[PDB]
Amino acid sequence: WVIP
Amino acid sequence: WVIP
Amino acid sequence: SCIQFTRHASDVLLNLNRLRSRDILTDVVIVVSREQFRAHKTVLMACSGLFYSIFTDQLKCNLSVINLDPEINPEGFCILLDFMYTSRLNLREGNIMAVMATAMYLQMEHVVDTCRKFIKAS
Amino acid sequence: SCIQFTRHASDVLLNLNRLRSRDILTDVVIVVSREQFRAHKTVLMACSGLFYSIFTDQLKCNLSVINLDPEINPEGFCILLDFMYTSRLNLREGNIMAVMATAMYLQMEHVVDTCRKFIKAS
Ligand SMILES: O=C1Cc2cc(Nc3cc(Cl)ncc3Cl)ccc2N1
Ligand SMILES: O=C1Cc2cc(Nc3cc(Cl)ncc3Cl)ccc2N1
Ligand SMILES: [Cl-]
Ligand SMILES: [Cl-]
Repeated sequence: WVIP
Repeated sequence: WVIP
Repeated sequence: SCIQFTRHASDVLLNLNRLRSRDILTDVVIVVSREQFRAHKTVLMACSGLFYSIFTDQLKCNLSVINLDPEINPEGFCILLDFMYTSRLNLREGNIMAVMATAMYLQMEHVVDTCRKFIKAS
Repeated sequence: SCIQFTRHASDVLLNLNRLRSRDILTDVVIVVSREQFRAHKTVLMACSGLFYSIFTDQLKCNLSVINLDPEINPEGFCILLDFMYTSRLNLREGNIMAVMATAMYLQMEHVVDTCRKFIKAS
């Protein structure tokens, strides 16, 4: 999971 | 396009 | 010896989401309490262990309406349906419990994992 | 303020390809000369300007069989259908001309672009  |  | 187009999967999902927003080729309504959500059975199956099981069933595969368990919160479902079609999860303090419970019911293991991580941190 | 799961789109496409290999929820047969290819209309639309146009048509959207132009080569189509469901293109010296012609007909602009680049290099 990432910060888009 | 890439070499997978 | 194939070549690969890096953005292909993302572009496919983006177009499937555009078809969903315009209600094109949607073939099922998911009922969550008083709320109705139109979707593509194949996308639901590709994202959820629960929908995978439902739509591979020789009788349920032909249903145009699926009613979820009355404990399922419509907002939690909506957030998860958006994630299915975009890869983006609107996880907030006020919705995390309903999102985790809905993801556990829908069998969306990666969403369950991030919810457990975010809850543990707080 | 969403979070994003990097592998989600790829995982969705992988599961859609698994449904295709097992002939699950396929809703159309594409006929190319004597050859038949089963697929999901939504995936075809998401990948091809031609299928997008066909399945948004109020009459054609309901057809279970679509016959392609007799000039279309079944192998070129097969390579492109595999690319639609995997992001991988089996581009070879012996098939590049048939793949480019089929991609131009199907309106798959990124495949057309790489074919033009590979031809120019040789
Ligand atoms: O967390 C999850 C997400 C998920 C998706 C699917 N859907 C498929 C799985 C296979 Cl192997 N082939 C085809 C499909 Cl559509 C099943 C279980 C789960 N669990
Ligand atoms: O090279 C290409 C690939 C492609 C895909 C689609 N399919 C869509 C486009 C839009 Cl805007 N919304 C929804 C869909 Cl399914 C149309 C044209 C082209 N050209
Ligand atoms: Cl997931
Ligand atoms: Cl393309």
